Amino acid sequence: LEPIDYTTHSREIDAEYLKIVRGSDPDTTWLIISPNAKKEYEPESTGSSFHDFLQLFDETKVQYGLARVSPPGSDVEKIIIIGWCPDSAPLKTRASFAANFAAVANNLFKGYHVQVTARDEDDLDENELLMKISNAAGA
Repeated sequence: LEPIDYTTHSREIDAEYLKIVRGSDPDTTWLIISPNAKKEYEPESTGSSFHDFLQLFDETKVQYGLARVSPPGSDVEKIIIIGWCPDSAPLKTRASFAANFAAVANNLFKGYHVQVTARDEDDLDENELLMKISNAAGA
């Protein structure tokens, strides 16, 4: 199939990844990686607000998001990863999504507490996710 490439820009990716999973920078609590013109994945956007995160996915591309969140109700911070696979994304990339999301979860964005598959904004309702995060088990 069409394997994902997240090692070419591993430098840029890992830099944001560590910041987020460690919580070492309040300005950066989430990251979305998207494929460039050469089909290489690199950081597309980062931000501090989880609410902004959920609204920053591209409906024409398969992307992966990573966010460190603390649901209202506790001070525990947990990690959620999102496999964004919109209908409009290129056929071949959508067909390789299940395989590539698994790769991202096992090799790139390791240490997540919650894993979600999304296709559109309805799959990214903030309250629904804050609930999943709150009911999550260990990393």
